[PDB]
Amino acid sequence: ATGRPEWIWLALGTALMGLGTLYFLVKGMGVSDPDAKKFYAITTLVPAIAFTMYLSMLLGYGLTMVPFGGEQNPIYWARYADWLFTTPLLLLDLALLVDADQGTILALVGADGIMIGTGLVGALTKVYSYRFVWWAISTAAMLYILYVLFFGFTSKAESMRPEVASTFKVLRNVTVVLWSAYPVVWLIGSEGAGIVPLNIETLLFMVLDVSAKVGFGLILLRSRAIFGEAE
Ligand SMILES: CCCCCCCC/C=C/CCCCCCCC(=O)OC[C@H](O)CO
Ligand SMILES: CCCCCCCC/C=C\CCCCCCCC(=O)OC[C@H](O)CO
Ligand SMILES: CCCCCCCC/C=C\CCCCCCCC(=O)OC[C@H](O)CO
Ligand SMILES: CCCCCCCC/C=C\CCCCCCCC(=O)OC[C@H](O)CO
Ligand SMILES: *C\C=C(C)/C=C/C=C(C)/C=C/C1=C(C)CCCC1(C)C
Repeated sequence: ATGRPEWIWLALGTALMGLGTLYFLVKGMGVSDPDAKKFYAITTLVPAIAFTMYLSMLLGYGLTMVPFGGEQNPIYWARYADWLFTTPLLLLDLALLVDADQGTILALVGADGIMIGTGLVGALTKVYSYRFVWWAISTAAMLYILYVLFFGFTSKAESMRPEVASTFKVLRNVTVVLWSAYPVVWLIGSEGAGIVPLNIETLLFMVLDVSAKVGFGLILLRSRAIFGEAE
């Protein structure tokens, strides 16, 4: 599996997601607060899922060849199986933090599923020009998600416990910056215009994935906002 130059970044991402999973797992031992237990369960599952998908890419299972532009292009499809389950869980962490209504949550998860789903179709589309149609629809779904997090949650977090509002605003800022980089990497990477080579693209996604899953988890699980206000 070492014939692919990007293997070094897949192995490092695999290791980092594995160590993050174990850290959150041990850290969650003994926590009895029901509210904190919810956040630990959601947040520990995120790197655990990504660990299995990074391992599958390292071993070569999560890779396929897609013909477009007159060439057989290597497409790591396992990323979308990862994101299909981890991006909803990350949104749920934010929504539960601000106690969002059930209707708003369904809208976020539904739009998230469309965003990843259309991204997958664009990744496997064989007509080159059609790949960017799916990219545009996926990006429009992400912009809807970002809009809700700003003009829907922020207005309700400010009316909550101060520790909750401060942690949400930090995680919301982190989320907006990191998530917005994904469509850009896709567009200029091997899946899109092919300006950046695959080995560099893999490096970019690895830094983003670890930050958005482990880094995001470190900020949340160290806050007092996940525990109920008790004496
Ligand atoms: C916090 C501690 C960790 C901090 C570390 C964060 C590093 C992330 C930086 C990445 C971009 C890497 C850019 C490397 C560019 C090499 C490209 C190259 O030389 O070939 C390109 C090819 O010719 C086509 O133009
Ligand atoms: C080298 C290590 C590689 C990386 C590790 C391999 C990951 C795959 C294995 C196991 C799933 C274990 C459980 C995952 C679910 C975590 C949920 C949790 O622990 O939540 C605690 C909550 O407080 C309770 O009520
Ligand atoms: C709260 C919700 C929790 C959700 C927990 C779910 C986590 C499942 C994780 C991983 C395995 C992913 C395996 C995906 C199966 C792909 C197999 C396939 O279709 O391969 C086709 C063909 O054989 C080859 O290209
Ligand atoms: C809308 C309400 C919520 C506001 C939230 C603010 C965050 C906005 C950020 C990003 C969208 C992603 C933009 C990605 C489009 C990049 C395409 C591009 O410009 O590429 C040019 C050229 O092809 C290469 O040199
Ligand atoms: C696991 C970490 C996070 C933050 C994953 C986020 C992924 C996305 C925001 C992906 C977006 C895409 C779009 C909108 C357009 C191209 C296809 C993608 C699925 C990469």
